[PDB]
Amino acid sequence: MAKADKATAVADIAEQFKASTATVVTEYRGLTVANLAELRRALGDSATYTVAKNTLVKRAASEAGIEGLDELFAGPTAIAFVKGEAVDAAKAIKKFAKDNKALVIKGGYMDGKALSVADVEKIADL
Amino acid sequence: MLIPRKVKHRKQHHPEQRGIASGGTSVSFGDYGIQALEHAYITNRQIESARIAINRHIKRGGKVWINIFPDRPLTKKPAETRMGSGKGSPEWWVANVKPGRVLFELSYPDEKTARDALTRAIHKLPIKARIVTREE
Amino acid sequence: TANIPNKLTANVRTRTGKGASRQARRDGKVPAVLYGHGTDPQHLELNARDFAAVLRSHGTNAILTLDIEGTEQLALTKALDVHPIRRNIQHADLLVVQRGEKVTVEVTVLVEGDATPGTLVTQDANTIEIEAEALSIPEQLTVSVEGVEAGTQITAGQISLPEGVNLISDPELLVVNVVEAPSAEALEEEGA
Amino acid sequence: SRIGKQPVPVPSGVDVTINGQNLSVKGPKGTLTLDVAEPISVSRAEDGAIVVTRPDDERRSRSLHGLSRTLIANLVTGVTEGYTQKMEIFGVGYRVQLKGQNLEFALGYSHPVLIEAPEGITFAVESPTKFSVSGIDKQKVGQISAVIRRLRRPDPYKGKGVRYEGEQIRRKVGKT
Amino acid sequence: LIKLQIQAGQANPAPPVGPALGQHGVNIMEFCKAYNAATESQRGNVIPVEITVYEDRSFTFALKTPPAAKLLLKAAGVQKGSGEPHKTKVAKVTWDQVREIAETKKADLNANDIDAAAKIIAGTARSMGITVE
Amino acid sequence: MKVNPSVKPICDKCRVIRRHGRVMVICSDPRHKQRQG
RNA sequence: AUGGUUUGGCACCUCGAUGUCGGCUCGUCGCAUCCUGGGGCUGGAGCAGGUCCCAAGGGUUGGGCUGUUCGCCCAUUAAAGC
RNA sequence: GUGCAGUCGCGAAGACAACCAGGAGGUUGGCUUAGAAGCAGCCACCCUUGAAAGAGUGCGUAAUAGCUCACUGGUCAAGUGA
Repeated sequence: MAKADKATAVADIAEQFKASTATVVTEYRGLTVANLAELRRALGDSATYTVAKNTLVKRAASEAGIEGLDELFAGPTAIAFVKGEAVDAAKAIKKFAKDNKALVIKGGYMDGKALSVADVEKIADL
Repeated sequence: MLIPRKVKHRKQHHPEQRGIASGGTSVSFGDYGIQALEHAYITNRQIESARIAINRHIKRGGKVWINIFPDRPLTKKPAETRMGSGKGSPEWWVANVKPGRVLFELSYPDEKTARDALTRAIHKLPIKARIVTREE
Repeated sequence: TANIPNKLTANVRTRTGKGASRQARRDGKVPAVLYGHGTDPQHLELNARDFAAVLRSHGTNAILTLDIEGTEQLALTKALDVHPIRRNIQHADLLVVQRGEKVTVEVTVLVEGDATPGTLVTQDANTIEIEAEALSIPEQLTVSVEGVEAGTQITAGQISLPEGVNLISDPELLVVNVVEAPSAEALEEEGA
Repeated sequence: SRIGKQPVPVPSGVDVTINGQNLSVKGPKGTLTLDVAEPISVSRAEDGAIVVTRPDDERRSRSLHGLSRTLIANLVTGVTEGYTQKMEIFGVGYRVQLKGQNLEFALGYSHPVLIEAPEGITFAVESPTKFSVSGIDKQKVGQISAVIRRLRRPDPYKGKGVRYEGEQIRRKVGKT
Repeated sequence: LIKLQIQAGQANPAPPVGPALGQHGVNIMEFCKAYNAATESQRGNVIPVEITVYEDRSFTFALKTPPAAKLLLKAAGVQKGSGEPHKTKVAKVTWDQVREIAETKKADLNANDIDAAAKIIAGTARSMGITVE
Repeated sequence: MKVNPSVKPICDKCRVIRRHGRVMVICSDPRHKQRQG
């Protein structure tokens, strides 16, 4: 991963996020690619599921209001963008979480605010 | 086993081993080459054993160029003979090699196999040699 | 292709000869001479490390702007003398050139691409002749071999050259030759 | 170096006495003595820990630094926790029963073998085919555990003999 | 778990379908007949199988789409693929044949749309040297 | 334990070390284990 | 490449003399080890091997044939070393 | 093994070792053979989910199974490779 590649990865993540209404932070340690592929299938219809480096997102977060998620990057980082709709992936990630239980939703971000595990679960229902 | 088809004189003085090579010091045909570093008569068989060694490792692809040709004969008197009574009959053909001379040149797609193959050829030559590529 | 001259500092030589030149090399300086259309041979000593650095980056045909005792002269590396074993630079010939002058020099050729699987690519000629303006000299030329099949000869005339560049060498030179890959039956035959 | 550049934490119950290059540590499990090399200076931080320092950066100081630090941590850990090496025996008719401070092995020899416990080491047998050896010195614990391991020649075919619990021994197949 | 490919018209015990799963300790006679019923409903192509086994030696088998190489071989009419791919080419294939195979593989592939599935079959066709058109 | 003037890392797990001024090769596989002498 | 024992090359000491092959008697030294002693690896299950490393303390048979060294053969032996 | 010097690669966008997780679908790629499934051998050496997964660096199996690795992300905290 060259320095130019590291920089352009920030730009694409920022470009992806800018049109993304909300973000969800989740933990993926211990999930096979096949099951991850089903989550990609459960999310790729409308949303976008990604895993990126902690500091790569950090620089890709200083632009917009995801500067407030710096404390949610401690540990494995899996981020879900919702370019289509708002809560569609929120149900899917919780349902996938209940299916595997090796996944922990670290937190979420929507409309300029950061929320905890219970709160994003509340917005998952709403 | 390379020998000249015919030679004007069959018994010759021993080629002298002084100096360093003036011509043929740079790889011209292939992409890698073996450069000598010490003076020694590279005989007829050593070339054959080395050339076979290159072909075995590179298998199918690639081409090998042998810039050294053994056309200088060497003689030996028949075994169990006192000295005198003329010069012995020619026995083996050698090619005089000076430091800087490029013996073999090998062309192959990937570098790693090509360098390994040329390394095996070096172990079949009496001289200390090094592998040299084409660019500066 | 317009390139910026490389700056070097050169000083004249008090004593010339194999005694002095050997000592100068031992000091890390490479003796050189400078002649040109001005008809004025000058004996200079360049620093070996910086001269090596210029050549490594800008190729063997590097355009120079020497500083000979406070005077700036534009010079071109006509030729070099590399010891066969030590691979040093024993001596360099520098030719003065004015901007806008046609100079005939040799540039290298690189083959870039991916040949067909059943193909061995052979480069017969390393360098080709070129006439170009002193500052418009290309550092190297490229030849592309992708999807080429059978025995196809890429001759000198087929190469594409930058604007203002002429092919002094005749086009008939066969710079690149592509042939069918030899088989183990063919390898164990030649040389016997 | 990196190992030597890490201060040695001393828990509250552990006493540390320094006399120049001589070091002695006293704790609940017993008393130990150590000496450090000339190039390294050993001093005590007022926090209650151990710090080792090397003056220069040649082989001797760099190599001795990592050793000297990790020698103390083993010294301090021995007098607070101690070291217990767990073993287990494989084979048919292979028995172990303890006699006093000595340990006896029935390894299929025509006679039974007996091992005496030196000072500062104790043997505690749990089952006939599983036991343990405990002591203060990591080297002495590992040393006697080595000698016990040499009682029977390695057996790649059936695996009979003494073993460590986590040990994985290679096995081949005796067919013909 | 164990992976095997068994021809549609036969389910006899064989060293490929014997000690391969016999060493795991699973019943064989039941497996041959149950697989036979499904593969003779198809009756057409050799069907890969993946036997999923639990700790109680109970086994659940997975029956998926036929191999792409065998699908392409039968879609081309040739019996054996090219032994020298991309230099000597046995047969020619059309896009509609590729797409129907890709649609067949779509239930077995990790692709998203038919276009991605078609390229996957195109990659498989290149593997044994079947030119695509 | 092969004793040869030339010792090389036969396999990838093989490690080249030096004990008491003599070069060895230590590997998990005992066949690969050799020593310069 | 080692060794200098084999067949040679050289002709330097000895032709106003350095007795030359086998056998006997008597030894002494080297280790490039035949047995005995200690190990590694084995396509080492056990018995028995194969190869390599260390080791020179002791031991290393009697006969048929030939002037024989050498060799083949008969009986043993832990071994019938160079 | 070490002393000196010079290039080049990576590195606080946390380099290297270690520790945690993942290392996939087509697929047992074609030919080849009893077999040959990434791991006798030959040909090509792709596409897809994607962070990253090679027509697979090794071990293991008759062939599968299995252990791995290449490679990716997480903790760590200044250097680490040729």
